[PDB]
Amino acid sequence: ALTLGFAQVGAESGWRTANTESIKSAAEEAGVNLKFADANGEQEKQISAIRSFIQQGVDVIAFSPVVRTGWDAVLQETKNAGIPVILTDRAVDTQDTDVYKTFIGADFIEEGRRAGQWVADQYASATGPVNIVQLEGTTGADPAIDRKTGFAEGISKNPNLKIVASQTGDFTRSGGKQVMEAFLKSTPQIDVVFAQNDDMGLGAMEAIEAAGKKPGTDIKIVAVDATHDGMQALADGKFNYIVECNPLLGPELMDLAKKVAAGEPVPERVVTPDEAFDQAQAKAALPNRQYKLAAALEHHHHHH
Amino acid sequence: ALTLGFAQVGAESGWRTANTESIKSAAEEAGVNLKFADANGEQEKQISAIRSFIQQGVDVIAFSPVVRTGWDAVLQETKNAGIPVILTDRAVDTQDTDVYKTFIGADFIEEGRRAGQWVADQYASATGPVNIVQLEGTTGADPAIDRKTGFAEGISKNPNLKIVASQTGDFTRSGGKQVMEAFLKSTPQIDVVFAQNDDMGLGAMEAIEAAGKKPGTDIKIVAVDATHDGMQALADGKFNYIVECNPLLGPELMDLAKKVAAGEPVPERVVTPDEAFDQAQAKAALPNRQYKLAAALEHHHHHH
Amino acid sequence: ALTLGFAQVGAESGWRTANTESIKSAAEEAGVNLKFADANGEQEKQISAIRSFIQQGVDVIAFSPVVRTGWDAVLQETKNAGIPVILTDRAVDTQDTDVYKTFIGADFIEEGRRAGQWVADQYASATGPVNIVQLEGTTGADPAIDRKTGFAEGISKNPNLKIVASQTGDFTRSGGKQVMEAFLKSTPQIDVVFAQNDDMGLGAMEAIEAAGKKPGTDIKIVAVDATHDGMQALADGKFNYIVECNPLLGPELMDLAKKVAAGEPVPERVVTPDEAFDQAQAKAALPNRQYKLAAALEHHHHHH
Amino acid sequence: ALTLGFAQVGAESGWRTANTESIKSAAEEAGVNLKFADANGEQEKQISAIRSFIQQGVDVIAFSPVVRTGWDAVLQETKNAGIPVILTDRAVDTQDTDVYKTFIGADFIEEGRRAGQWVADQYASATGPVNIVQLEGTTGADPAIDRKTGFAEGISKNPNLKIVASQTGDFTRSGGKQVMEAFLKSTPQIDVVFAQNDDMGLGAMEAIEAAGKKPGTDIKIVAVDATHDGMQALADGKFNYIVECNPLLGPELMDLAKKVAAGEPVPERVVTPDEAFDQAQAKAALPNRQYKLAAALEHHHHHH
Ligand SMILES: C[C@@H](O)[C@@H]1O[C@@H](O)[C@H](O)[C@H]1O
Ligand SMILES: C[C@@H](O)[C@@H]1O[C@@H](O)[C@H](O)[C@H]1O
Ligand SMILES: C[C@@H](O)[C@@H]1O[C@@H](O)[C@H](O)[C@H]1O
Ligand SMILES: C[C@@H](O)[C@@H]1O[C@@H](O)[C@H](O)[C@H]1O
Ligand SMILES: [Zn+2]
Ligand SMILES: [Zn+2]
Ligand SMILES: [Zn+2]
Ligand SMILES: [Zn+2]
Ligand SMILES: [Zn+2]
Ligand SMILES: [Zn+2]
Ligand SMILES: [Zn+2]
Ligand SMILES: [Zn+2]
Ligand SMILES: [Zn+2]
Ligand SMILES: [Zn+2]
Ligand SMILES: [Zn+2]
Ligand SMILES: [Zn+2]
Ligand SMILES: [Zn+2]
Ligand SMILES: [Zn+2]
Ligand SMILES: [Zn+2]
Ligand SMILES: [Zn+2]
Ligand SMILES: [Zn+2]
Ligand SMILES: [Zn+2]
Ligand SMILES: [Zn+2]
Ligand SMILES: [Zn+2]
Ligand SMILES: [Zn+2]
Ligand SMILES: [Zn+2]
Ligand SMILES: [Zn+2]
Ligand SMILES: [Zn+2]
Ligand SMILES: [Zn+2]
Ligand SMILES: [Zn+2]
Repeated sequence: ALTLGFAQVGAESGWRTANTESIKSAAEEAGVNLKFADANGEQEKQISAIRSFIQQGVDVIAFSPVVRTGWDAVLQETKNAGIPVILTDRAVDTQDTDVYKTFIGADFIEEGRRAGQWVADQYASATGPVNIVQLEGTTGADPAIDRKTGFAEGISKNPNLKIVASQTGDFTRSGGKQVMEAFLKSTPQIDVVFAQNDDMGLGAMEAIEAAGKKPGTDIKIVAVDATHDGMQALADGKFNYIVECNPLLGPELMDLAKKVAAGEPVPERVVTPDEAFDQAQAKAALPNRQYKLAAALEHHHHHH
Repeated sequence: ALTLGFAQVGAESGWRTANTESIKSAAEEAGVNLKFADANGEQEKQISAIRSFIQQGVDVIAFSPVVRTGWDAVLQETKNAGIPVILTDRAVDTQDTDVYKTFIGADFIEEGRRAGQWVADQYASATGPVNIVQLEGTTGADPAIDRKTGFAEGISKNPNLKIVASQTGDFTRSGGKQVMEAFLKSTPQIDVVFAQNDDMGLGAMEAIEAAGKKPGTDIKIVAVDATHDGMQALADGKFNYIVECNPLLGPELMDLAKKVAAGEPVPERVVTPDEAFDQAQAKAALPNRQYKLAAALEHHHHHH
Repeated sequence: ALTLGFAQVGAESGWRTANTESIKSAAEEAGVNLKFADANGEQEKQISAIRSFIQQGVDVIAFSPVVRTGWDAVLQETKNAGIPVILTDRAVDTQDTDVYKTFIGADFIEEGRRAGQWVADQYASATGPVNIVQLEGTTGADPAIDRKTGFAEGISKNPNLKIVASQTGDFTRSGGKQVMEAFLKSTPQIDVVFAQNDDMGLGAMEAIEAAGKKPGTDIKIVAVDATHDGMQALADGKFNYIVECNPLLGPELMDLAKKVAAGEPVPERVVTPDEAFDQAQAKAALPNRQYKLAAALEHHHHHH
Repeated sequence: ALTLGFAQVGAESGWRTANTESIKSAAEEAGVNLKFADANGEQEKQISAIRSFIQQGVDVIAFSPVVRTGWDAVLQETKNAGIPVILTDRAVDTQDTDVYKTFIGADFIEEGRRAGQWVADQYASATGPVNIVQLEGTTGADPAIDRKTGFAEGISKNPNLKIVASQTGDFTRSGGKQVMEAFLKSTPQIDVVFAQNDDMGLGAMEAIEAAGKKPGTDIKIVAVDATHDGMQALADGKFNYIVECNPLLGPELMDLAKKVAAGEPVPERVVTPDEAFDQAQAKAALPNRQYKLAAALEHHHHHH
């Protein structure tokens, strides 16, 4: 039977631990002998997992690139070993191809854009300036850059909206906590927080709590992911809006791995769907969430 | 309160009546004064419904064009009355600009492509020629033309697969029945039927039964829509593969109608998701179909 | 000075070589460093030409897509290199946004419609059925699909006219010849031939001659392009009707290449005019054809 | 043989006398018994010509509406007499239809837009304000309103450009002369003149001459039509840019009249092509102009 090697980022994230369960249990039903790597968020241990996959004679290799740059070498290596690659979740910035067989992930630019468009459509009648603080993702990672851009454009057509402060927090609760108290520190007027992942939004929520006033009413928070704790916080009113990012790639990852090993053809991009929730919708969405997320993913779409 | 005019094609198929239901009840519960016209499959009756919408001063107008061609005059008229137009499900082939504000529908080409690729993945080891028959949609309608193209491309890279017979059946059961009895006569070896809507496949299914062969095993059937009866046939083993086309535009149609009336900006295309089913998956998808469909639609995506 | 890359389809037809000439000499006289690739009718060779354009750092890239499908990856790549793209003559069916800056071509649907309506206006008093045979273009290319649709609609309101046989001939003389000898065998009564490019009509003309019937009077021919030899055949009475498709994009292609490179804004579609000819008009149009064609193109129109 | 009644505006214009020759001589070759009316630019004498056409038993009636409003009565009258109507050159603003069989004219909005886009692309680096004066067409006529709008949008994206003064001049030389000396009078800084027809541009040219400084260098003129004297003035350098409007409808008017009488079907809109000239291009365009214009019109396009 099939043997798949997967080189995962780390466990910075509730999304990432969800995603890791999806890959582990997905391999476990698909009948796939999975060999699984956690690079603790650092690129070179991921590349070493890759080389040890080539070095084991894996039939397929798949990973999610921590950040975009610096994979040419190891991708040409699997290139030459005869190892198909399947990209998951995050993109790589490479300039020679047939280095991999497909890329399955969300469209982060549009996640940012619909967060930005929510912000813009709330403050559509703000008489004066309305002040945005951005908790940014691990500098260099596909999602941080794309959500960066997309949210920028989403707020781009209401001139009252501008981002007063925005700096990186490594997609973490403690990161969001930390940068959120730095911005509590310097910025004196903060209306909305945009958290590139809702773990950082939860940390920032604690920082606002600690300063003594109320996430969800005084400072509004908008975040990306739709994690369990994200959604419970949104339902409780301490977030305002959350845009879904669907971590349950496991199963279509296994389908794709089988098709790429067997030499069946597979589409060049697979995009996972998203929706967004306000408070009420989140409180409706929680029941039987993992089932609903799996149906959501079965509704992915291809780019040909 | 808002008053919206909708000029529906007709009731040729279970998909169309599903969609008509979703629009009537969506207007009913978003609070919208709906004025609804049923053109009985005739373009000239749709156009005259539209003209009478203009003559009533409806605040938003929306329709689904029977065929791509011949709307120039009436769309310039709605432009010149100042009535925002929203397109639903089917495209128009127009030579004027900003004559409608957005278009919410499925990606018909990709539905055809995913059916054609199912045929290709089944007959990947076909010893000799494999004979496909195509039941085509209302000649002139967006979905028929696109589904033809996509299915053509999906089988396009397995030379054993060839479409020997292909003719229109007007998206109706009786049409598919009739064209299928003609195909049983003319073509002496029939391996697969590709039914552009699964209503025509149900007609063809009856024709196969009557002729003394067994649908789903002697002649395989692949179809588009995933209507109620489509899915029942698929679960009973009498179809082989169905690609979903999601009729429940009602609610997002109302969202868009409100914001274009209010002059809010809305994305220029809204694409409704799709999934495909084999027999087993068909039996699982049936249980809370209307709820699941509505969730699929809440996972749509924009083109901006 | 400016350097432009153009990836042409191939040389399947007199129209295509006409167009290739117009591009080479237009670049030569607008002062443009042209790098020109001939893909011999194969998509994968066009894509690789494009990738090598990126690898050369060309300032603008332009091509004409063999078929609508399968450019997602390479167009996102040109996007990500920052190379403006200009589409010429044939459309792409893409699921991404602003991946090209403008599209300059003819209106293929209307060419098909004007041929179909000529057939309809000729056989308006046909006593009984009138039998049409269609020679179809490269399955998958914009012009073939559109011309099919338009011709379908043009005959669509005279029930005597019916297309009994329709099959692809790859826009080549030998293709039309071959498919026409097949049509002479299978269909026993043939009144009209609709040749999606008049190269396939010249092939069919030879097939009619060889079979012992007289093109232009026994079997009538209607075709699209108005190539040199098309028009000669039309004037000799061996064709009956030709619709023009104007190959001389060279010069306006250079205009657009310069302004998109300079970052000037340019309209999103540029449509090249068409006219149709009977025998007499064919004999008049021949004399200063290249000059007249160039004037027709200077009368193009924009969609903004 | 056929009898056609045509109700022409008047003779305010070099374009209109050209157009009138086109209709008279076009009828004379097509074999059409034309009965021709000149309303001296005033609506009620045109409507009286119409009634006398109905009152004569004409087989077809065609006109060009001086201005958009006030034709409902007489169009319902020919409506009920059984007289097909063909619109030429100018549109009517009516709200009940099948009152006429087609409308053949130029797209005035785009004529204005490409004049505005020429202006905008010259003053692309103007360090400070650049000041536009508009000579407007007969208030109420399709072309005046549309060119109004189109030119507005063409200048719309260079903020240095604004129209300091713009008022009506009845599409006349004396009108342009008159309004041009009124604006010589009030506006103290005038860089460019936009003349909605180049007869008014010629009058304004004389007014500038008379004040003692130089059309074409100090005040630039841009006009619409491409009349004989317009083009000679542009070639002489006293205009800067002229956008073609093609008056030679005669022949396609006769084709359409025959098809509408015989009950053949005709497309619902016919759009006549345009190009624009700078000095050099005008000096190239003049030789054999009437022939070139006729070829231009044979390149019209339909809206279906
Ligand atoms: C979408 C993924 O790339 C992101 O990675 C995780 O660390 C974050 O929680 C997710 O948003
Ligand atoms: C996609 C829709 O336009 C189609 O219309 C109905 O007639 C068919 O069942 C659907 O597939
Ligand atoms: C319109 C063009 O794409 C077509 O390409 C050539 O192969 C044919 O002759 C033309 O009609
Ligand atoms: C286009 C026509 O409507 C206009 O009428 C004439 O008076 C002007 O010279 C033309 O521009
Ligand atoms: Zn949990
Ligand atoms: Zn979801
Ligand atoms: Zn696909
Ligand atoms: Zn898929
Ligand atoms: Zn109901
Ligand atoms: Zn139009
Ligand atoms: Zn057009
Ligand atoms: Zn047009
Ligand atoms: Zn479409
Ligand atoms: Zn049912
Ligand atoms: Zn579904
Ligand atoms: Zn969006
Ligand atoms: Zn939406
Ligand atoms: Zn040459
Ligand atoms: Zn894409
Ligand atoms: Zn899409
Ligand atoms: Zn997409
Ligand atoms: Zn097209
Ligand atoms: Zn030649
Ligand atoms: Zn021509
Ligand atoms: Zn333009
Ligand atoms: Zn142009
Ligand atoms: Zn003259
Ligand atoms: Zn011209
Ligand atoms: Zn036409
Ligand atoms: Zn015409």
